[PDB]
Amino acid sequence: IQMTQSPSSLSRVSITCRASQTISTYLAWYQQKPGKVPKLLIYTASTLETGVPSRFSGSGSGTEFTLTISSLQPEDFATYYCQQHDSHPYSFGQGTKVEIKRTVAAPSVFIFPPSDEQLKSGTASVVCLLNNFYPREAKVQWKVDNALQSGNSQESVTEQDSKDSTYSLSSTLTLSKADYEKHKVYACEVTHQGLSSPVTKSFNRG
Amino acid sequence: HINRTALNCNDSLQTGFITSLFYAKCPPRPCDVVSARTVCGPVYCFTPSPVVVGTTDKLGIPTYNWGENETDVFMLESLRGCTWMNSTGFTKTCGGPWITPRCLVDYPYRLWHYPCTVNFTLHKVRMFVGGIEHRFDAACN
Amino acid sequence: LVQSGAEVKKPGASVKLSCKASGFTFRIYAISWVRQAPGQGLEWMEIVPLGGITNYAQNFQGRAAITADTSINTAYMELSSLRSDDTAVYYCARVRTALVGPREGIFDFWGQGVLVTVSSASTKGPSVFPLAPALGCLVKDYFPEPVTVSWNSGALTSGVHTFPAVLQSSGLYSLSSVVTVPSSSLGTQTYICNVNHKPSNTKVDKKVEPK
Repeated sequence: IQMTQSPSSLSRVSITCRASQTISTYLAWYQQKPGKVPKLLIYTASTLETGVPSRFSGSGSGTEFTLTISSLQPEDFATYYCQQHDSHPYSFGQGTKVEIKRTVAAPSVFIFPPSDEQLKSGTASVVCLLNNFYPREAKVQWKVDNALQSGNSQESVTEQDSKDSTYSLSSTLTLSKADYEKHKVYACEVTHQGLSSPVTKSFNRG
Repeated sequence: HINRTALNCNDSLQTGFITSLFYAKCPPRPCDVVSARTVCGPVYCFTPSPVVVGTTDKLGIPTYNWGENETDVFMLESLRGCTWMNSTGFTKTCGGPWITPRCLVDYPYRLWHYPCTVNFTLHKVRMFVGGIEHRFDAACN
Repeated sequence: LVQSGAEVKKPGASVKLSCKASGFTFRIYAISWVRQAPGQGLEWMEIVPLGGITNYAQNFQGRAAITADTSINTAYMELSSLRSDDTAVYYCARVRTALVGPREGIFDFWGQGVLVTVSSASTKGPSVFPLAPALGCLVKDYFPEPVTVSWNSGALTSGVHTFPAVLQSSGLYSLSSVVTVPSSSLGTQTYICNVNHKPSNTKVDKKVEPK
């Protein structure tokens, strides 16, 4: 038995949860904050759990179910999973991330050459920083002597900040010491919604 | 409240009947006193409406020992059919919920005590039995 | 209800996970286990009351074995033949039953959550490299999780962005932590990151300078 939630990302609003087989109202909802434990909200699509605020409502039956919320309090921005508890096996779905919405902020791009302490170990790492940008969607593309780089870069996005509700990204490009000395130009191209033109930040070995 | 349930379930025949006790998933004596040590699961006495019977002593004091002590029994005569599951997984009846030889009084354990009634149709019943209006569901063919 | 401690084991082995129960009846409620990969959804790996009923999931039915053994209400959990994708946090939650519960089975209460990491790499101390100019420290080649980073012994808590760890191709981890400061105070204030890899007890204080 399979489950699927319709909204991939979210920014009154509702969340959908569609099944593959028919179920006569035996679905549960859960709320999970990043770092804490999942919390039960509704346990039979209609009746909410005791202690859950009345603003959390649930409707739907059969193949499609809905989780309806009206007021968005600061204690509600988290991931929400739906569970099927009719027959075995119990199955969840890909949780919907409810993100905040704000003014589109432009990313602050910074690039960092590898340190000389690391070059003495036979490997090099180049970092391109993106600080405080909205939304989470970004696009980083490395270039070495105007040559496309893919497969050796690994990214990591932080959670949405609490003071300004912005994201931050840091892409790491790992090269060998030998191949790092074979080139002199290293660039980091960034494409974001808060930028009318692809801002480029580059440097030379020197 | 939940302590008034006889859980003397000893699946010696290895039939695994307790599986349908926890979740949902084929080929007449009157109700009196029955010991709780030979009962596994809730007891449902069937008036016009299905009523759950708890575990008490010989006088009727509600005992909270899960039917472990021998002083735990069920007073089926005080609710004047009743059904229950014994220790080895048999639907022991007396009088059960078969008001009509083709129908059956519905209750949260209709499919566990009577598995061959899953394909039965439910109907809404309203009737003044002895002046009291009872609302319940049936399960006919 | 409290689980066991976090364990880290190499692939192709077995992990024994414990749990406990307090404030409810152990026979009635079934005890389930839930898996959550880092950055992914919740997996339904299942349940067992001490009545002797067990129903595993299709994928985990081969190697996962959940035993009740209501000696002190443990509800053990043994997962043999581990693999790299089994690296996930595991929970011990209460799933309801059609006896006392309103429906078949709902996870009304969950466990603290135990982290289980499956990797062939051994415990290795980190190597901090400076990101000279915004500036930061680059923690590279450390195992296993976690690693704590602070600046000036915690005296600088504004504008600090500690990025989550990344699993490299070599099985080791790599983490970055940057901080934004005005250029007028670049040659005035001294910035030092405080990296502490407690699994290896490797405390590092790196002074970051430009040029």
